[PDB]
Amino acid sequence: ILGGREAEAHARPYMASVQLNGAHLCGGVLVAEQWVLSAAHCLEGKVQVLLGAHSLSQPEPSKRLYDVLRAVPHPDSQPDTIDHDLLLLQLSEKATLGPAVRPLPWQRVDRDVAPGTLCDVAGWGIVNHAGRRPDSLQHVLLPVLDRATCNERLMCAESNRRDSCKGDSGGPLVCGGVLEGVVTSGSRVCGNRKKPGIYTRVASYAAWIDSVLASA
Ligand SMILES: NC(=O)n1cc(NC(=O)N2C[C@@H](N)C[C@H]2C(=O)Nc2cccc(OC(F)(F)F)c2)c2ccccc21
Repeated sequence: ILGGREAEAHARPYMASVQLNGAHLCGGVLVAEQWVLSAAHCLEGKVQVLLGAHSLSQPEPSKRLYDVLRAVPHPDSQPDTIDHDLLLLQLSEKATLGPAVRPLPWQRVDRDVAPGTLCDVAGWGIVNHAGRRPDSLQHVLLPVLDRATCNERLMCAESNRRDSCKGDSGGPLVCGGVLEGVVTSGSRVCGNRKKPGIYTRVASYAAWIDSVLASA
């Protein structure tokens, strides 16, 4: 997260760090007791998911690390596109739930967010162009763009200096308390106004998300 601030500790209890070789790789959103929604290029080795965290390195009682029983890339995802860029990760067991660890509801109605609406994106992504990695969860509020400016399964938000960036991929874009977007995982210039943030619209994939939650 560029131009954001440190989030309040555990105030976003759905936030997951998707980790490889014990290091934060991507963001995730807890969408059910046993499932974390991230993006597809995060999977691309041994995948783990950290729930209940604010600090990636410090002790916190609500911190739990989980292995992954199954990883489910969207089937139309390809390694060179940002199309269909979602990944469902099934935790080794049900998340121990509580005030720090709790699923966020997700948009099932396929209707765009109103342009100009400020939405919240959070991550342990880089916080400047030198690649500084934050120990603690960051976030920022961002204005959703009209589709004509962004130029149907994608949405854009303002990238004027405030932005999602590397290591925020797979994280949440949340509007009026509901998950609307997942940070795409493709390389892009960050914090340039003429090059908006891109996010996958979960409402577009409502049938696939239910199907995967339903084969459990
Ligand atoms: N949505 C975005 O703007 N973006 C989404 C991107 N994709 C990723 O971040 N990916 C895809 C895959 N390799 C996985 C991920 C990744 O690179 N994670 C990563 C790599 C090194 C360190 C790291 O931790 C920290 F962020 F630096 F804290 C995270 C990305 C990369 C560069 C610039 C922008 C980017």
